[PDB]
Amino acid sequence: NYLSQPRLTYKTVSGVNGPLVILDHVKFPRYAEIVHLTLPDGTKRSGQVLEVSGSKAVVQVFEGTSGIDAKKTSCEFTGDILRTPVSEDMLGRVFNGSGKPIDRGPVVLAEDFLDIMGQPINPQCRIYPEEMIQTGISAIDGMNSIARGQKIPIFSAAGLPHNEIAAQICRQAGLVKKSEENFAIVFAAMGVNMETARFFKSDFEENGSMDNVCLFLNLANDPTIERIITPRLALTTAEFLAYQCEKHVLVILTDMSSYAEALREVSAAREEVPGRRGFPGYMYTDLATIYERAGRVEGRNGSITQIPILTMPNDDITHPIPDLTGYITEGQIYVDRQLHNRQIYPPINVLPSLSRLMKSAIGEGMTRKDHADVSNQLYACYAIGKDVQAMKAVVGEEALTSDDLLYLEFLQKFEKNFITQGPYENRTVYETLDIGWQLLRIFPKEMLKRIPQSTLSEFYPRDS
Amino acid sequence: SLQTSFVTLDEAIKITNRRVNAIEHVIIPRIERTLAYIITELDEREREE
Amino acid sequence: QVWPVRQVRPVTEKLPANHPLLTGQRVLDALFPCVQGGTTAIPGAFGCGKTVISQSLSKYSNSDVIIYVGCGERGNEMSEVLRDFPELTMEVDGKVESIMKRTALVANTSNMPVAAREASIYTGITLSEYFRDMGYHVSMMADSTSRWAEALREISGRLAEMPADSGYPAYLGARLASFYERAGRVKCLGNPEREGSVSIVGAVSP
Repeated sequence: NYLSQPRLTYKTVSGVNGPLVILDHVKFPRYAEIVHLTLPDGTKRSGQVLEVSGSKAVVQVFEGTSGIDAKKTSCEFTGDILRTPVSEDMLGRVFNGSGKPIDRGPVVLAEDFLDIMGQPINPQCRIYPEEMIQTGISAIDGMNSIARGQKIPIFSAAGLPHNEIAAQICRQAGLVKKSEENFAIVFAAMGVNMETARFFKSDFEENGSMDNVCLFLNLANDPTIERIITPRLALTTAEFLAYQCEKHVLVILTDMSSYAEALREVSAAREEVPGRRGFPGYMYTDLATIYERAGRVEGRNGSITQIPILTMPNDDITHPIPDLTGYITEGQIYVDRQLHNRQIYPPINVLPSLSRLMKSAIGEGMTRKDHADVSNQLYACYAIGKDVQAMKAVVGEEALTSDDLLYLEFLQKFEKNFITQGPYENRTVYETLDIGWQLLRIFPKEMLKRIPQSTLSEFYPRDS
Repeated sequence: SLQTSFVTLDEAIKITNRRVNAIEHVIIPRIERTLAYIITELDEREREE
Repeated sequence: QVWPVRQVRPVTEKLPANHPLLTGQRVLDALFPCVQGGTTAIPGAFGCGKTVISQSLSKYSNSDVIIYVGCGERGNEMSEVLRDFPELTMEVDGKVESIMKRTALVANTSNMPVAAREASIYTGITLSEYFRDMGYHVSMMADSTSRWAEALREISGRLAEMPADSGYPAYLGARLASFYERAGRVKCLGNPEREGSVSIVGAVSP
């Protein structure tokens, strides 16, 4: 069972170069092994074996290589790869991007130790997604609805409120409460500035939701290997909570754009040639190894649902990071600069947004029977309303028909009441659908062509 | 009043339909050819590098 | 027996394709027919409704055997195929039978090894050529050849090869040509005189 053998400590440093220390005379070197370095002044650092060849090992040090020398620095080889302790005691805790506690609680007692690389889920064992995850935000739950076992990115840009949206989803998310303690969140944040990291930690304590949440913070000036490890600690925790403790886990991964910046740096440290657009050629297989740690599985009552969050340069959707993410994930939620400039929050644009699994999450016994019809009709009215608003500047408001003036009234009240929501306002799917009907009632019921007569008969009229 | 309107309105339709055609047949294709050249030359710089 | 996936299985003769691959659809079968031994492409995209091709081939074609390849598909899409196919049935001699009595699936999600995602169509065509050689008519479907080409690109990137057209390796068009050249009607090797065919449908995602 146990590893049992005593550790070897070497003073055989051959060279130091960039983030890398090279050692010789190492006994049967193991690839990806964790090692501990002690510096000439007694300072301690750690690193991982990046390559092996004969008696030589090269170690990438997580902290700097400064103050290291060939004579006095010692390196202790631990005999094993990186494994994380894991338990249900991790809900209510804050960790850094190496899994160390930063909440003044004690260190984790393991229920198990797991290899952070994981293993791929067998395609035979993955069952299709089903019921809703309720985020509490009407532009998502009402029109871009999220299924248990889905993976769906938020696409954003620098200076837009995507961290305020992520924090609101984390505070508000759950199951629909139709007619649970089996819901949990793993929140992971990569390359976070200290202002943003203090906001996440403060907002979840202040608004009292930590008992559902495991939080991993990696800051903008933490080691870039801890950024590579951070999604893997988060997903190794979500896999224990979902597929051994039977929870529904929501995973929020924050700036996969920051993750790719570290991946490009570790690739450069291996002396690989830069790939297409400057990212590693293997970046699809790498991102797919994160995003496919998701789903429902046969014979176990838990699931993992992922919401990756990304920042795009130039607001350009065709860059490798959002483009490769689109080939792996199943939808997008789009955060818009124009709604943000118009002082609307959350500035989610429903016309380019899509959830590809929405039909599997919504309807009788999962939300409400009218949800699909209301979602289809609200999209159809908004797409016409934006087209009437454009022609109003060409033809003038006196050339508009009475029906154009109804779409022009709906457009204003949709954005002020459905899309606009407070950062601490939580709407169930039922409240979202009722706000949806208040807007549809602006029209004569003959206009509502996407809604069948049975749904119009049950829901168009007000009642005491 | 109807004939001074009609003869003035016929002129403005022709000028407008000519702009809709020029944007569709002349202006948009020149932009698309430019944009296709840029992508082709950026692939060359990447292969040289 | 054991056979290399990258070697074409030999035949007595390769023959022109003469007989329709009927689907039971009025469009397709009348306006845009395919032959047994033919090659077809379809657009692989979300809203278009691909499943009518896959299910008409599986339930209603004059194929004797069906090979389906997923070649780097999304985990929830691959799960939908593997759920749905066992539930499909057909009527044979006045009795209802499972599609899985005449079907084999190759399945790969986007986090399988890149070597598997690229090998997938060579595994699926080698299985198809084995049943052709028994004198069966086979239809092979590839769920997206674009996901296969991206795996081929990643492998050339690991090998640090010259990036040619849009970053794809120099051999891409030759690999596609040599793959689709395995489709056809044949006179089989060996003594009991027989004919077989393999027909390829490859989805592609522009």
